[PDB]
Amino acid sequence: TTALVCDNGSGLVKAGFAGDDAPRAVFPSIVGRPRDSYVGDEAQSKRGILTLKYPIEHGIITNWDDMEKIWHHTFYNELRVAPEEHPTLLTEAPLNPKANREKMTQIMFETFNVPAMYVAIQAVLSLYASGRTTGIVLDSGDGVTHNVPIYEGYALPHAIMRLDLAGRDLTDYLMKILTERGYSFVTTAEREIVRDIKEKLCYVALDFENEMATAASSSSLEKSYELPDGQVITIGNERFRCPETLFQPSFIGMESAGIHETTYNSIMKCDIDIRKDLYANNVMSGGTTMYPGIADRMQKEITALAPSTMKIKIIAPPERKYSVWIGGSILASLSTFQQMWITKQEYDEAGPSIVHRKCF
Ligand SMILES: Nc1ncnc2c1ncn2[C@@H]1O[C@H](COP(=O)(O)OP(=O)(O)OP(=O)(O)O)[C@@H](O)[C@H]1O
Ligand SMILES: [Ca+2]
Repeated sequence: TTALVCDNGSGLVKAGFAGDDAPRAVFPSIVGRPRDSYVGDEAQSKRGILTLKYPIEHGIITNWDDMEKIWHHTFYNELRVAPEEHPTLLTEAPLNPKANREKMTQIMFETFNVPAMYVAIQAVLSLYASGRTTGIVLDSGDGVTHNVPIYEGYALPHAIMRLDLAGRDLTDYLMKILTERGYSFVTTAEREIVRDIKEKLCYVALDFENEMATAASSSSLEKSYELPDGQVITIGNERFRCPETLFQPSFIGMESAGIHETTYNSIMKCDIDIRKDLYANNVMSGGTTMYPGIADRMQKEITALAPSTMKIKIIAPPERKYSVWIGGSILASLSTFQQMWITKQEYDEAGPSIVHRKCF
């Protein structure tokens, strides 16, 4: 019997089979009901006649009925499996409450009748995907950014940092600044294009000011882009200005500190002991960390932030968009992991609190 790895995100569901090198299903974490309900991409196209909702906010599940619907659709329509024949690894946000996590367990067992499940912290899986059990994870997704410092495979809860700004915000901002340029991107259809420009053409500048200086001088940083109506459009300084929001959340009117600073502050909240280890083990995770240049930029910013003698390293795996899912695939496939599943039997005996004595 194969295991299913199912990574729930604010914006995207990543789901598939343990042992695969990537998720078979990737789709909007969206439920739509009329103004008898619809999931993912169907929900989006039919948004004119539905109330679209997000069951996961900032990585935390907040609407249980819609989450149930998401999972149903995942098992039955996306992966086309019988959930009662498959151990299921689910993933969770950092600092997910005990009540939440227990509720996930109950639903799997009572609603979906799985024979076994597990719940693993997403940052741990990412860090595990990179062959590490110690380090600090920057997980930037669609709806939230976390810094998660992990030591010997255990996340340090007092040092976790949250920044309420990620992918969907960068998309909205890119819409906004392209519209300043002279285009118009206001409509949902137009949001999807901006999303595609963003993932294709954006990048983090090594020195921000210096980049504006180059961009206000020549075409050397401009790129063309062809639209779905056939129109070609020039995009210039908007390429590095959009992802710069990650370092300067004040660009979208946010008081919060940037990702370099939140990373730094996270490490600062840890033992001197292990602070040295975290610095040489910054691992970047999630769709929003995909920008070219992101590695070097973070590299630089931590260097100027941290003691001058300190050795610092940033790890950006090519596949880090699904590296949480991948970590799950490796984990759920291991010889030794097989003893860690919470079986339906163990659940009937213990109840949902059993879920907490995990290692991941
Ligand atoms: N090449 C890319 N460059 C920049 N952003 C990207 C790229 N590919 C995907 N993204 C963005 O990453 C986000 C989705 O990533 P991910 O699945 O890691 O987040 P999530 O798990 O859905 O949300 P969260 O982690 O906040 O709950 C989307 O906003 C998407 O636009
Ligand atoms: Ca995520």
